[PDB]
Amino acid sequence: INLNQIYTAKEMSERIGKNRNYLSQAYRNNKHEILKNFNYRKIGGTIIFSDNPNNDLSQLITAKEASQLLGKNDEYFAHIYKRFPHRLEGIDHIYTGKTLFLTKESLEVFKK
Ligand SMILES: [Br-]
Ligand SMILES: [Br-]
Ligand SMILES: [Pt+2]
Repeated sequence: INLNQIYTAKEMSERIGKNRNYLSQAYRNNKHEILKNFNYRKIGGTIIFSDNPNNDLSQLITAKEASQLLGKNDEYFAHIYKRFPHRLEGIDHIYTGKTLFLTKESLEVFKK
């Protein structure tokens, strides 16, 4: 997964020249004839898109889920990211749509 190619539905909507709510509308109103052309996935409360068809979005997990998997407070990774960002150097992550995301692989790297 290339985390430089990861956007919210609103940002992806602008990236394809449409109003900010275009993909959110397509999702809410089940316009699959539209949705089928995109690489996207529901991840937590965000619909995440990539303009790269090869990005495996199933690798992306919320920092909240990652925190819970480690047996920590929901805000464990969010807290560390805010105050001590160097701790996530070498750890694949992205903050977008006011949400921190890690990957399945980078969670494993973090544990080591
Ligand atoms: Br916090
Ligand atoms: Br905080
Ligand atoms: Pt905090």
